[PDB]
Amino acid sequence: AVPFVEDWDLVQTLGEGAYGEVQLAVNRVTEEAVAVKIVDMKRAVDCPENIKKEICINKMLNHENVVKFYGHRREGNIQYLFLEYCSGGELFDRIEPDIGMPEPDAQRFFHQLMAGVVYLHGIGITHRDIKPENLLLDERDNLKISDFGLATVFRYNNRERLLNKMCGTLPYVAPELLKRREFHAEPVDVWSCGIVLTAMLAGELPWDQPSDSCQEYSDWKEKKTYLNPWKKIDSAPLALLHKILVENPSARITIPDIKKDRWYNKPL
Ligand SMILES: N#Cc1ncc2nc1OCCCCCOc1cc(NCc3ccncc3)c(Cl)cc1NC(=O)N2
Repeated sequence: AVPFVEDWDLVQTLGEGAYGEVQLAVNRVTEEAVAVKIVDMKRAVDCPENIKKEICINKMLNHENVVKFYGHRREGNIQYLFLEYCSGGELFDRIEPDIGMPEPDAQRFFHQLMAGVVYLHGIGITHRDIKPENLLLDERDNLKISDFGLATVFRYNNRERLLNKMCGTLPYVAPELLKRREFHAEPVDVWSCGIVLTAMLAGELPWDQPSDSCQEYSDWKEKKTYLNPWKKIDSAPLALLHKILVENPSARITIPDIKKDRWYNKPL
């Protein structure tokens, strides 16, 4: 018998798209603040097995570089996923178009990203859509991974399953998802962390998509690093990007090896 907090007022929009939106919410009492993803389960096909799968995965999660799940309310047919509020905003907005950000800052964000991904992969979960818009800064300006709407489980019982499904955001997607039927999930997330890195350091994405029909991508395979955005990236992290942006997912650097990378371990 103690009523007053858990009734949230939708204070303002944060980022709306085609599924509802996200609202900063404040408890009418505790004054607690949270992010609320609004989503109407309209019909039954692109939801009954979409938003539900997202809640399922959010419950498994618990790491400091992963946005927190505080429950959900499915009263009628509208879904409210109470999620951790990160007043720092999206990593996207700290990237100065065509400039990026101070290398030290990028290195710190990359470490937190790697810690988050290391965490996820360890519990057999793959995000499948890592990008600056999905990476948020909390009140301390520390990076946390969010939106697991496209995420899934690939390992468990100590057994790894292979993927084949083609999802994600083009510019940030790995080539195997465009030329292979099946593929390991971990290598894809790493590839995407590599694109985020490029963006933080260069303030621009390398290509529109990873295909030989894309010049920018072809130039990369040909080592034309005198071309943007590479020319804007110091040789140390560029050397790491060379290890991450490898077409053959079997020859791609693993996370345990990125942590052994010089630039990665460099005191900046
Ligand atoms: N799935 C999922 C998910 N879980 C937790 C959160 N967002 C999610 O959604 C991620 C895509 C959301 C778009 C980014 O949202 C946001 C946008 C802005 N800036 C808005 C702003 C404030 C002041 N001036 C300019 C812009 C802020 Cl300050 C926070 C969030 N997001 C959150 O606090 N939490």
